[PDB]
Amino acid sequence: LTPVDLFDDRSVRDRGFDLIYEARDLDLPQNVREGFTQARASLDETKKRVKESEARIDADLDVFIQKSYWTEAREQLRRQVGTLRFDLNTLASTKEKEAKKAALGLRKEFIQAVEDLDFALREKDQASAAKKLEITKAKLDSVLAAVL
Amino acid sequence: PSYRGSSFLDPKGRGGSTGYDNAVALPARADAEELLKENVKITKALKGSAVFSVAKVDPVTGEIAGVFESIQPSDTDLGAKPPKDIKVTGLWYAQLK
Amino acid sequence: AYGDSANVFGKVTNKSGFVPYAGDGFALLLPAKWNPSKENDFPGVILRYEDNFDAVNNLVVIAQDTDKKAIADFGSQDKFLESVSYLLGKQAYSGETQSEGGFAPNRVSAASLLDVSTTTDKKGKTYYKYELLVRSADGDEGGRHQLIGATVGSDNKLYIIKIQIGDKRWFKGAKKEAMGAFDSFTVV
Amino acid sequence: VTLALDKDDPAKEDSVKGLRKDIN
Amino acid sequence: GLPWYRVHTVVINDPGRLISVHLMHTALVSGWAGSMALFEISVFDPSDPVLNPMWRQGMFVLPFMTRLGITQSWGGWTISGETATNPGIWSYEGVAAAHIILSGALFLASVWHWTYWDLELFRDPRTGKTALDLPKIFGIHLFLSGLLCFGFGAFHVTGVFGPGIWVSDPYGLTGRVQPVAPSWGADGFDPYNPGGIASHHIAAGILGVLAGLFHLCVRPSIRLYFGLSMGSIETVLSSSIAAVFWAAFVVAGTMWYGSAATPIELFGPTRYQWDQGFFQQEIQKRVQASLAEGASLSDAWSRIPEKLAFYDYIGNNPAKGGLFRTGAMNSGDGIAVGWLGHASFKDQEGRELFVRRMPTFFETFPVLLLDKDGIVRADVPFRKAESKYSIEQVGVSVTFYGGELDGLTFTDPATVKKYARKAQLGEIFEFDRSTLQSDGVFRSSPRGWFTFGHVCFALLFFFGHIWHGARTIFRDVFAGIDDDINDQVE
Amino acid sequence: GRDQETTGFAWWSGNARLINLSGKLLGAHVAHAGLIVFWAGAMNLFEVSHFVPEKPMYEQGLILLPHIATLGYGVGPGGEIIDTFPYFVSGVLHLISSAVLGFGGVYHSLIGPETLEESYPFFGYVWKDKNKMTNILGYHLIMLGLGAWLLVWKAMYFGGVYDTWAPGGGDVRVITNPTTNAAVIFGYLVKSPFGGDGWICSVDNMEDIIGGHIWIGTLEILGGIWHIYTTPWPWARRAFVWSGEAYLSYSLGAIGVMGFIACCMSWFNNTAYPSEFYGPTGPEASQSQAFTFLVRDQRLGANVASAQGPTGLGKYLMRSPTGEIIFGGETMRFWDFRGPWLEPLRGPNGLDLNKLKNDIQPWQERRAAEYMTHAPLGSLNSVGGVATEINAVNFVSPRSWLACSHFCLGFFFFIGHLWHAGRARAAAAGFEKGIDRFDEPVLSMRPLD
Ligand code: CLA
Ligand code: CLA
Ligand code: CLA
Ligand code: CLA
Ligand code: CLA
Ligand code: CLA
Ligand code: CLA
Ligand SMILES: CC1=C(/C=C/C(C)=C/C=C/C(C)=C/C=C/C=C(C)/C=C/C=C(C)/C=C/C2=C(C)CCCC2(C)C)C(C)(C)CCC1
Ligand SMILES: [Cl-]
Repeated sequence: LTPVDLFDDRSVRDRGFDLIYEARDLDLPQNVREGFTQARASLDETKKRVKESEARIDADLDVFIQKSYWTEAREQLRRQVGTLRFDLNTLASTKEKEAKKAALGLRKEFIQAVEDLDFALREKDQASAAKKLEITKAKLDSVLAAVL
Repeated sequence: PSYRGSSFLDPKGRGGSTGYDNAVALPARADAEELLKENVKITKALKGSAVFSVAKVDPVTGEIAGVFESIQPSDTDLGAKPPKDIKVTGLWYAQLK
Repeated sequence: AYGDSANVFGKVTNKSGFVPYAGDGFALLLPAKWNPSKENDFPGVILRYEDNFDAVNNLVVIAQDTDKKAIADFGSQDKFLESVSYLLGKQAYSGETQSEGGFAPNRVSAASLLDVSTTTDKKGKTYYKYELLVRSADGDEGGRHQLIGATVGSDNKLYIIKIQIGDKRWFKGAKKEAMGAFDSFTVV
Repeated sequence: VTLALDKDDPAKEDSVKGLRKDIN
Repeated sequence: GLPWYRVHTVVINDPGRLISVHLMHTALVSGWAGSMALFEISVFDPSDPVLNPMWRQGMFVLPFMTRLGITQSWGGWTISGETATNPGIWSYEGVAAAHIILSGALFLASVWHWTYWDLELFRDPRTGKTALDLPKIFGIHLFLSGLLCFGFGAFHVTGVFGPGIWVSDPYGLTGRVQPVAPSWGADGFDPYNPGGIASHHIAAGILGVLAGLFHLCVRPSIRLYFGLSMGSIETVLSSSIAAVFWAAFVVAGTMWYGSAATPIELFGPTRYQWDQGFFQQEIQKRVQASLAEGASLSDAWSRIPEKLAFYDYIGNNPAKGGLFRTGAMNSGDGIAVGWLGHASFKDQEGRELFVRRMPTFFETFPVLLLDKDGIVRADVPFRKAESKYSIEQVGVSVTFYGGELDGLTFTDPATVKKYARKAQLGEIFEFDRSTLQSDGVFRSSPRGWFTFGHVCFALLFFFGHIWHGARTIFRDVFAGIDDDINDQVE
Repeated sequence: GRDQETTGFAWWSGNARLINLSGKLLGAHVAHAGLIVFWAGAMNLFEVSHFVPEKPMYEQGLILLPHIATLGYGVGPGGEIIDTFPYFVSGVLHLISSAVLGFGGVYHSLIGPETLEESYPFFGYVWKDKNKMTNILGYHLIMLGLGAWLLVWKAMYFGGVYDTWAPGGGDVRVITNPTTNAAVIFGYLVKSPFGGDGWICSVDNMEDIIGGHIWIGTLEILGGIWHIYTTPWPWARRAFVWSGEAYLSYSLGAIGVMGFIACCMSWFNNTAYPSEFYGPTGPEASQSQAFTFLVRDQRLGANVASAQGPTGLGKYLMRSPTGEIIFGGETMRFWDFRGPWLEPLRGPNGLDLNKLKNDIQPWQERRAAEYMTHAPLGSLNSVGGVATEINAVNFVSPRSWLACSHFCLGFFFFIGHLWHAGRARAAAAGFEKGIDRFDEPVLSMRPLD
């Protein structure tokens, strides 16, 4: 008969462990539970992920297109990019009211470029998806030169 | 490894880590000559041998494939039947990057 | 049969979800839906309440007499838990296994320390508070959360609280009952 | 060491020794 | 013609064929009694009356012969465990033959009354039709009943002329057939007093004679003639079926609860003796009688009879059985051979431990080892992944005292778990699953089988009372109701 | 009003008195259509008044607000509710229109003509007139067809609808390219209903939904014009009963299937019934649990690929019966689940564990942990766990209310089909009152049947 064994896991909560426990207690608001309050309260964490989102777009999405990996390019545009709509509203809701319409107007057309890139990646049209991506990166730089 | 885990339970509810360790529905012959299949549920892992043979190299993409041949034990029913030898052949594939 | 009026249209007396308790030398706020268990798991148990719903959710206090006056005299917090490692139980299965998944060989249970602290109270005595998640090979309750806290009182006696909550009940609201009981533990 | 009453309490507890005179 | 369920009602009109058809049933009942007693003698094993008695072997009607004095056999053996030097004519085989000889005599009498059905006795005078004087016929048979009742009570039970009944001690150890004295105080209604049985049949026998003399002479009332439908042979059937399920609830009730008319050396212990710790308390009463006078453990547990430790066992409990677990109690767990000792449990802190016994409800029951004060200290856990009451860590050793394993200690955590799971079943015994090829799961005693039949019969005879009481009160409307019966509404 | 002996119908079947009373039957329907709009107004404003923004929409017992949220009124990215006033306008415009429908329903039931045959010949109808019945059938298909174009115009032109599969998370998306391919649109209809197909309950994107409503909009405008300018052909005279109770029974069997379809639609689909608004599906919450303990135990130092379960199949990742790397456990039955939080982790060959050991996103484990504690099991008094659970939370999923109500309504309207189709076929045959007792047709048959 042997005792149980311990493991030094006191730093997993520092990294990522207590994150699914915040999303399961029904005493917090859902904006605290879904991660929406924490994104609005800290501007730099959105400014980290938005610069990370263009690192997944400007460099990581064309590579799946010349090799025609469609289901790895459909979901490249949804995995870490899957917060970018919520992020580009928080970075645009820190501006002047005539600067916010300039921000949300540029943000609206970048949405229309990604949703057109998604449909290009949906019918597997490589000649269109390689063309819709260069439009998408140009509308991406227009938003990020406005909200940050 | 053992085909069932240690917390696997047989139809009479006994097993290695969880379980009764005896035949509880037969209370007079609960522990008896049948200790081979109630008293220890053996979860000892065995060993198998495999032979790989690289058949094709695509070095410009770093991709190699071939044919494999393995022989391994089957299953011991947590230590209740003798395990049998199974020869598995077929193909394989990898990416050298 | 003493005649006291029924509480028609009356104010409640306890919506806190906690009952204040006073044993011998300690005081804590028990989870109000828990009831006393007549079990002595360990040498030194004073009280041991368990949940009415399942007996995995429980707490226990342990008062060992000791020769030392401060909790720092037991060494550091890492060297303290290895001495009091009997709180997590013993693996009664000394069988050999490599087919359980997410464990070392021959281990069907693996405790994982997740948090330590060194908090104190208004008297000055520091505590050694712990937070573990003990997983098993069958993985009942999705694991078991352990809330160990220990101190030595003013009578050279080691008071150890251990709140055990199954992980299935942990995200479903037994964290509020356990942490509220765990923070309320004060040894006078 | 053990009375015959508190040997039949931890073994059966339905015992006719343990049930009668149990007002103490 | 008649349906299949109505064929026996050809006998309701003629009393001569009613004699002949009760004689054939009486020939079959005593023909069963001798044939079952021949079957039970041919399979009874009289070798060990201490640890393989008659209720352990599935003997059903042999404890009824032994209850009223028949203790000896034409094979030499007895029940108390000695050789019969003169078996006499009233052996078990003499009585098994006396019922078969009576079965053929009642058979021939039934053939006589079937052919000679048209006797002049059955036709009443001056009407000439077949009639029975059921108030006086009852007065005859109640007079004979109280005459046999007083005869059985004053002579057979009391030992004035007959042998007597079975009387034992409270603990089923020293039991014989000896005469009893009648007890006429309040003590005669304690049903564990055998003296109240003799005092019953004298007092109920005398009153049954005096009541019989009433019903011989005093004709009934006319208002109570019609209201109980006395002129029908079926209003006596309904009231008799009412009499025999009342009796069968009392008879199966006293068999199940135990009485002086149901000894435990004949029928086995009751389920309320395992539940209430009846033999366990006495086994502890005799150990503490020896540890207080000054003695060792192993010298005190040797002084307990091996028969007393066998009553303290869950396999001899009549409520640990099954409806289709058929046969002897020896077919379940084996023939008991020897008492294997008294398992005493100690842990590594030198503290005694006591196995929580299996309650009578539980088919399976977890083994728990409690201390003196009643707190669980060790168990055989179901989850062994992180245990805190395992026998391996607590360090439970088991020592025996008396029996076949006297002075022997087991510290092996596999061996201790085997005897901890036998100690919840009671005292520890050694069986043999090879002599009868035993299944491994317990059976019920004849005390449980008798009770099962005689409540299922007492409940089905409630319906037969309901049917035959309804056919007398509603005799005129049995074939249907009248055409103008619409006057019963407003 | 009307009584029994002038009709032959008791009080408990007295709406059957106005079968051949065209105007009273019109006021019966318009007043009933007032009630559907009144409930939709009243229960909308009840749900707007009891909406709490610091709680999910599916936690609050809201079944009508997720329908307006799926259209994209007042929702933000990720299912966040921006404002509640678009849900308030939908409640009032039904609650005010219910008085208008309630007025003419009360009008034609009390004051308006009993039969509008001789005075208003355009609206008059006899049930056996097969031209006029198809004429009214054609008028309402054009109303259903133009109603189906309202969903297409609102998705293509009027702000868009909520796409839960949108890149960047779910928000409102203008559906610029609806799928008008007949092989795709009519491929759902001929698909099997079983596992991996789900007939039309697996429609996985909004482009098939909006493009399918183009098809159902044009075919009902064309099929309405077809029935206005035609009468039923002689083979259709041969097959149908042409009474008013028959036409009811035809509608009852059609609508009882539709209750069964919307039962399995709201239970399984998460595209037209987005999980941000309706909560997780049955498959979604069970797959969310295996995903939650896979991320819980990677961080506690365990190879979830090489982790063997107690049965030997794989505790976290196993293989589908067609060969896809799926989640292990009893949730192997829901391996054909697709979700917008899960599909970013899924490659061709099932789930991609290289993508799943390194690229689990923090928003995915936010959302999948939400779905595990909001599984569609509850109780009838809205407790919210398995049947072995204490009174802690207050939750039954809307999917659990929408499926259970519409199986029961779908079951009774199949019973209403069997009632009225049996009766109308027998009442047209003449023997719905009973056997004639003079010519009983069994008595003219050969015995030993
Ligand atoms: C006079 C002849 C005679 C004698 C001496 C015996 C003797 C015996 N028989 Mg046999 N038997 C006989 C005739 C006889 N039998 C006949 C004719 C039949 C066929 C009906 C049987 C059928 C029979 C069976 C089936 C069995 C026996 C058994 C026995 C033995 C035990 C009897 C016992 O415990 O019964 C107990 C008797 C009673 C409890 C009597 C019940 C009567 C109730 C209580 C009276 C209620 C009605 C009463 C009128 C109420 C009014 C009372 C008052 C007011 C007057 C014993 C050796 C048993 C045995 O072991 O044999 C193998 C057994 O199982 N006998
Ligand atoms: C009230 C009557 C009664 C009672 C209590 C007993 C009691 C007993 N008898 Mg005896 N026995 C009786 C009448 C009775 N007997 C009669 C009338 C006969 C002549 C047939 C026998 C012949 C007899 C023999 C030959 C043996 C016993 C044995 C036994 C013992 C075991 C009981 C057992 O296995 O039950 C079995 C109980 C059941 C199976 C439950 C019955 C439930 C119903 C009746 C089933 C019927 C349902 C269905 C319609 C049947 C169709 C199924 C089909 C496949 C057959 C027990 C002490 C045995 C023993 O231990 O002897 C030493 C033994 O070997 N008995
Ligand atoms: C002392 C008991 C007793 C007696 C003498 C009678 C006598 C009678 N009953 Mg009544 N009856 C009784 C008990 C009794 N019954 C009970 C307990 C019930 C409840 C089940 C009934 C229910 C009953 C009904 C519902 C009816 C009768 C009828 C009859 C008459 C014809 C019976 C016949 O033809 O059977 C013929 C039977 C057979 C041909 C085969 C029966 C086989 C079954 C399965 C039993 C197997 C026999 C078995 C070996 C014996 C064990 C019996 C056990 C008690 C020891 C007759 C007057 C009928 C009546 O009044 O007619 C107008 C009638 O309709 N009886
Ligand atoms: C959706 C439910 C519904 C509807 C619309 C109708 C409608 C109708 N029924 Mg039916 N009925 C129903 C349910 C319904 N019924 C139920 C559940 C039963 C069983 C109890 C019946 C039993 C029944 C019988 C037995 C009969 C009818 C008849 C009628 C018709 C004449 C009504 C009349 O003269 O009442 C007069 C009654 C009143 C004027 C009482 C006041 C009720 C008013 C209308 C309430 C309006 C309140 C509302 C808030 C007003 C809003 C106004 C607006 C400006 C906002 C009418 C078209 C009759 C028929 O067939 O006619 C030929 C008939 O004989 N009904
Ligand atoms: C059919 C569609 C439908 C659906 C899916 C729901 C679903 C829901 N409603 Mg809504 N509701 C509906 C119709 C519906 N309701 C109708 C028709 C009304 C008007 C009465 C309402 C009015 C309403 C209010 C006012 C509220 C809800 C609420 C709720 C929630 C919880 C309901 C609950 O606890 O029920 C409990 C379960 C039942 C009541 C069982 C119903 C079974 C019925 C009564 C049949 C019983 C059979 C019986 C024998 C037949 C009776 C007749 C017989 C005696 C002759 C849930 C989201 C609550 C909520 O969450 O608000 C935010 C709330 O407050 N609903
Ligand atoms: C509310 C809708 C509705 C209703 C009630 C009717 C009612 C009618 N139509 Mg009209 N129709 C409609 C919509 C409707 N139509 C629309 C929208 C269109 C345009 C597509 C048409 C075009 C149309 C034509 C062209 C004709 C009718 C005809 C008819 C009549 C007989 C139909 C029949 O027996 O089908 C019976 C159906 C079958 C025998 C087909 C077999 C069905 C099985 C189940 C297989 C179906 C496979 C199919 C691909 C669907 C698969 C999915 C399914 C399992 C759910 C009847 C008056 C006929 C008529 O007399 O009109 C003058 C006729 O010729 N209809
Ligand atoms: C839109 C559908 C529809 C329409 C227009 C009709 C119309 C008609 N039906 Mg039909 N019927 C339907 C659906 C429909 N029915 C369904 C679904 C069923 C199965 C349950 C029936 C079963 C049915 C029977 C059995 C009968 C009719 C009859 C009638 C006629 C008069 C009914 C009346 O006055 O009600 C009067 C209304 C009442 C007496 C009140 C009943 C209320 C019940 C108890 C339900 C209460 C509501 C409750 C909340 C629902 C709980 C269930 C929930 C859990 C889903 C009329 C032609 C009758 C007739 O004359 O045949 C031609 C007749 O005998 N119907
Ligand atoms: C002629 C003669 C003779 C002979 C006799 C004999 C031989 C007899 C026998 C008899 C017998 C041999 C009998 C038997 C009987 C039996 C019975 C009668 C049985 C029955 C059974 C039953 C009744 C059952 C029932 C049941 C069932 C069905 C099942 C279970 C349950 C019950 C129990 C209910 C001599 C030579 C002596 C001489 C004189 C004359
Ligand atoms: Cl699972």
